[PDB]
Amino acid sequence: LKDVVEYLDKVINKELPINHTILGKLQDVFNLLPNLGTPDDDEIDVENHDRINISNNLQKALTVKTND
Amino acid sequence: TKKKNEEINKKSLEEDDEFEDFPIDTDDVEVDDDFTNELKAELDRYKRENQ
Amino acid sequence: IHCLAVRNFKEAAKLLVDSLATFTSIELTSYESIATYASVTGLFTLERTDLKSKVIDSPELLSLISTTAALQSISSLTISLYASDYASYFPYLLETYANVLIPCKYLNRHADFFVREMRRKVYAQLLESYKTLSLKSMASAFGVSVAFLDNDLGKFIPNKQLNCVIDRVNGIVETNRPDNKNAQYHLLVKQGDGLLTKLQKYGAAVRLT
Repeated sequence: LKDVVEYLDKVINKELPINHTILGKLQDVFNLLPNLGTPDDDEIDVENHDRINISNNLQKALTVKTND
Repeated sequence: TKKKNEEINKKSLEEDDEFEDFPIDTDDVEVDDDFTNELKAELDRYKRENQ
Repeated sequence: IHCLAVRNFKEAAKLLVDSLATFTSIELTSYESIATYASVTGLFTLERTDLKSKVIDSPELLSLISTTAALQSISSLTISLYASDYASYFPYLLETYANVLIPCKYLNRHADFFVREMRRKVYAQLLESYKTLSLKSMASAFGVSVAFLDNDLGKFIPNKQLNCVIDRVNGIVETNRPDNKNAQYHLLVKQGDGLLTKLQKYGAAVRLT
């Protein structure tokens, strides 16, 4: 990421050519960047509860085996 | 015989056993609600019907 | 008989419905008694469909008609519960108390819990199908005054089977709806809590050795 960043400085300061292809590609990165307060975000939270839930049942289940 | 020392030591800290001291010195409540319901049903009914 | 005799009905229903298929009177209370008793237990234990079928679509009970007054009352009750006719539910509830519960040696002791338990099941049932109802509506259907309903509802609510509140000033009855993933969550932790305690008790014991 750092390499991209110092490269952009050189374009508008050190007269490395304006290679339209590079810039063109960067637009997709900003458009398809994640967002919060989407009902997707709410969706992630439902999944997060599921996975922690199963983690606890399995944690207790090992406690039983070792105690035997 | 080992545990026994401890059992006697606890009792003594209590003093005797209170357990037996008390008798020497001296929704389960819910009424059947059927009886009250009978009265309720009948009073409402009389009015309802002849209204 | 051993089960009926005590409070627990879960076990009785299962043996006594079966005795409908095959009964032997030998040193055992006559079949007619068994018909009546099977029906009482029936109501208390099975859920909608299953229970209904067991206590109605039974060929035996239909063939036997209503030959004595006691078997009549209980069957009348069964009809009204199932048919969701809630006007006649309450008259039928009172009849079963006088003529079924008390002649019975077994349910003499258990009269108190039984009859009360029925008022709760029936109310739950009406509420299940309704987001909201009015007090005036609900009251009318049963045949009690509006005041009476409120009092008797305030018994059922903290005990919790109805799953409901009454927004009194407005006169509407709201039914809390946590039936979902939230429900399943709450239940599951409590069951987990029960396993957690046992592990400690046992752990601590062995650990001393």
